[PDB]
Amino acid sequence: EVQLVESGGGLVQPGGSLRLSCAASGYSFTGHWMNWVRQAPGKGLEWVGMIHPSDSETRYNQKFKDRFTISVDKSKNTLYLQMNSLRAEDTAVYYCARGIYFYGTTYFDYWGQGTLVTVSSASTKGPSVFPLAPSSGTAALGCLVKDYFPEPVTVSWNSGALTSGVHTFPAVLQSSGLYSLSSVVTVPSSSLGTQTYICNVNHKPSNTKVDKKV
Amino acid sequence: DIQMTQSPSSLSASVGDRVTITCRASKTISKYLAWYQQKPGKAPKLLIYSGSTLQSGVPSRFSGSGSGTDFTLTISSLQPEDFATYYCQQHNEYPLTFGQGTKVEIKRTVAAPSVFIFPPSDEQLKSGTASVVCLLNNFYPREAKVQWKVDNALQSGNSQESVTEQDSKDSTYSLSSTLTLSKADYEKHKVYACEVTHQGLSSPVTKSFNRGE
Repeated sequence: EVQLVESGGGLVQPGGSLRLSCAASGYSFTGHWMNWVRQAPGKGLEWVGMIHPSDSETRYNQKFKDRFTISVDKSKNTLYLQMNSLRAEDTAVYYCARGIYFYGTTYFDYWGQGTLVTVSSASTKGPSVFPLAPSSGTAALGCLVKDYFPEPVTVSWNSGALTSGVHTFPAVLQSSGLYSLSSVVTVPSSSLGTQTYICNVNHKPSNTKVDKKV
Repeated sequence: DIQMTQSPSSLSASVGDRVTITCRASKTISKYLAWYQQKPGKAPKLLIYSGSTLQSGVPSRFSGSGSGTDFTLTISSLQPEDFATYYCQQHNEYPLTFGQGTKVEIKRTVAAPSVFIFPPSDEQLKSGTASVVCLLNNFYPREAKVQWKVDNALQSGNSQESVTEQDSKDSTYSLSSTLTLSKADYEKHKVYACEVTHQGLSSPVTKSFNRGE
């Protein structure tokens, strides 16, 4: 059965380059056109281009012709995307997808899981964690997980003892190129005298772990 | 190139509803339009191609119609597994081009946010930056307006927001807004206020603190 698996994604600096791979198994590789399709975070889909594994015939979306090269090694059942001179707008999940090119032009019947490419000039850095203190019958507290790179961080409360009413927000990319996120929880006002609240923050890319009492 | 215009951008519906999603092409694409369903963190799945042909395995509640420039995806009766993002894609010419998507979420009753404001910590102030946070908790619909005020001066350009996806238990959203000031600017002012506008509120709610209180 058709199986598509992308690899090669990750962090890259502006002006950098990357080669993505797509291993296509479980069917006759030389029988169908293969495609790259990219989707920026929050956004919809952009078709990069296509290649026929039999003879490496290509067709590109004009917008990608200068900087993107599609190739294939039919002996390895593998498709490639070489992406050059990268820029912030190239940040996206990149999918390989099998084309049906038969009714008119092409639609996509099988897709890979996608590989994320993130273009950034920031430097690896673990977060600083600051309390969001409950104000002097429901109260809110939280932690501010500020100035880290790359994503992700994880946040738990009271080592997982506290889960109800927790909201951990999507990270925001700041103008510095570092991320920030907040995690909050609503609790009984009565509890603030008696119950301890600690956020447990992990940032694996920097091997940073922080517990903050609120 | 063909530009695909998809509407609505967002729709809140209930299980059992008939859902109608439209795609308009900038010029004719004959009968060749495909539809995909996408769930968060997953790849798109093909539902329909050539306007109306279901991919084998796609449930019969999904249907497609249209030709030329005007097309529709219909879900005859919405099921729980159907809440998701849908995209159209023309396949009449190259380059291949997509609509910008329709996000289908769960309808519930209007709920006003509970609003909370948090001052910067003393520890952060030592770094030379002040972050002021405003929380809008468990509200519906998603649309809401946060205005920061510093000593009653309306702030612009120095805040960022993010929003959770619909809560799995109560179908509400939460939102945090963060106002970022230098320590010097922070210490030049007394009253910090977060003013919230929302459908559930008959007039804007303001939460405030005084620096040092």
